[PDB]
Amino acid sequence: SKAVIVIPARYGSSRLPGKPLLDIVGKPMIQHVYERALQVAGVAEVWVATDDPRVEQAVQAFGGKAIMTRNDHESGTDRLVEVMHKVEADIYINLQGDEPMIRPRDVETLLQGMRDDPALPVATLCHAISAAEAAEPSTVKVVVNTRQDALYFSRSPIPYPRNAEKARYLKHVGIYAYRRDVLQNYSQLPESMPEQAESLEQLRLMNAGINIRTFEVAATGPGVDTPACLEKVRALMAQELAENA
Amino acid sequence: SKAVIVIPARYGSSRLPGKPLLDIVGKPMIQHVYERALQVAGVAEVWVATDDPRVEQAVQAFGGKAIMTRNDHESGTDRLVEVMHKVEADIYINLQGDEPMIRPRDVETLLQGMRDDPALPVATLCHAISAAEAAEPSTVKVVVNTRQDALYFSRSPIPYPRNAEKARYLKHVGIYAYRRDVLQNYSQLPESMPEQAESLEQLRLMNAGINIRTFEVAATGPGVDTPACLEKVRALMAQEL
Ligand SMILES: Nc1ccn([C@@H]2O[C@H](COP(=O)(O)OP(=O)(O)OP(=O)(O)O)[C@@H](O)[C@H]2O)c(=O)n1
Ligand SMILES: [Mg+2]
Repeated sequence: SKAVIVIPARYGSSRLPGKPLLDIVGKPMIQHVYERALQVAGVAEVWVATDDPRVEQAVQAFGGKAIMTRNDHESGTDRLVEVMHKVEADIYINLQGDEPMIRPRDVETLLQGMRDDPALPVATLCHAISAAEAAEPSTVKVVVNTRQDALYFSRSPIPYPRNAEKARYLKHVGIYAYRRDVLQNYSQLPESMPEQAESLEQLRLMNAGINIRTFEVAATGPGVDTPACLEKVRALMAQELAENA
Repeated sequence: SKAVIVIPARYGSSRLPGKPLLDIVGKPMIQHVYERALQVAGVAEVWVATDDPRVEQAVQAFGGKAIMTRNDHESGTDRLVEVMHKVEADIYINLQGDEPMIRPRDVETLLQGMRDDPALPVATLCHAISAAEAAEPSTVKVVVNTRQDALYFSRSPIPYPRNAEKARYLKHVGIYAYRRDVLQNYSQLPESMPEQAESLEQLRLMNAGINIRTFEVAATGPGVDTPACLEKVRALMAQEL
């Protein structure tokens, strides 16, 4: 059971042009993610999937493996599918190039879940959040059943707070583990109405009846999207370097 | 493949005490529902499950079959579980006693669905509604997949309208078709967090991993909960004559 980690990293960004190359305690953001992916036990290879040569070069500079992909990919899953045809593996894990504070143990939880159930097509992560945070459409909520299988993903607060005291919210952490066969049949999947309405690609899978199991982890670190969150990550990343005893 | 229709009809109601016995164009509400259930092809028996002697007598007065059930049930589903032990069938259909405008063809669509797929445990109905009607917490929304299997039921507008013109909404019509084995294992199912927060009993089923297929029909008539709805249904059923 070979597993590889693919880190999609595209340069072009509106509010942060060249986001993966941003400096954080003296290292390009893309390098922090790569260094952490390497600490995940059970993974044979780690690749960075990009559509820009400036990113491919920055990756080669620190000795990381980069593979150029097409710029016409409408999603990070389409990019993983292209990488899949060239890089062989039974399990592909998709890590976000913009989340430098990822915990290697969290990825291992995901990988172990995939290995403990050969029939599981896709696996993802989630963590508890308060009702106030669930109110934000920018946050993706997930409701699961007893087997921790996702029932639905939405920007609307689910479950609805009819009896508010009983409601417990889960935030979806955008890291996925895909079985090789799911990626082979992916491009043949049609876009669903819920996917297009919510603008959540993972719903394309649910539309086709593909099961997505969601594992719960602790509150993850803040992702880099806005400069206000960047300073916190730089200070949080810095506070982390001088922390041991 | 034997199928029976059970109509849970308790006497009590917070706004309309004695609801099933309320007169509508000359007949108690329960009679309208019973008469329509009899028009559904492929059904072997129609039963009215009640907790009150007054309702039982009224049913027998018009030629209907009635069964006395316990008064300690909090749901019309638990009332159906009690009936399942007394009335043997492969498929049980649960019709609401307060929806006299039910179309017999809509129940046939549901029954046909159960018969076309022996593996299907539960089936229910739905119809399209506007984005406006969907914003209401009192209306239950459902989102389905390609096989029309329900992904989730919520009072929240789902799918969330990020791209408004792409969003299409479905209202859940509260009629169910249950396979016998589902009802036999019902009392063993634990209440779920989503069920308790949303106050939607069908979520107890989804939490257990039981598939619920949703069939789409045309917009349905209103039920009778409040005295305002009762006058509207009376007006409607009158002009339908
Ligand atoms: N404990 C209960 C609750 C409801 N029902 C039945 O379920 C059907 C409609 O559902 P419901 O909306 O729950 O009826 P209500 O009594 O109005 O309950 P609620 O106020 O929660 O809506 C009716 O035929 C009613 O008799 C029942 O048999 N036993
Ligand atoms: Mg009531």
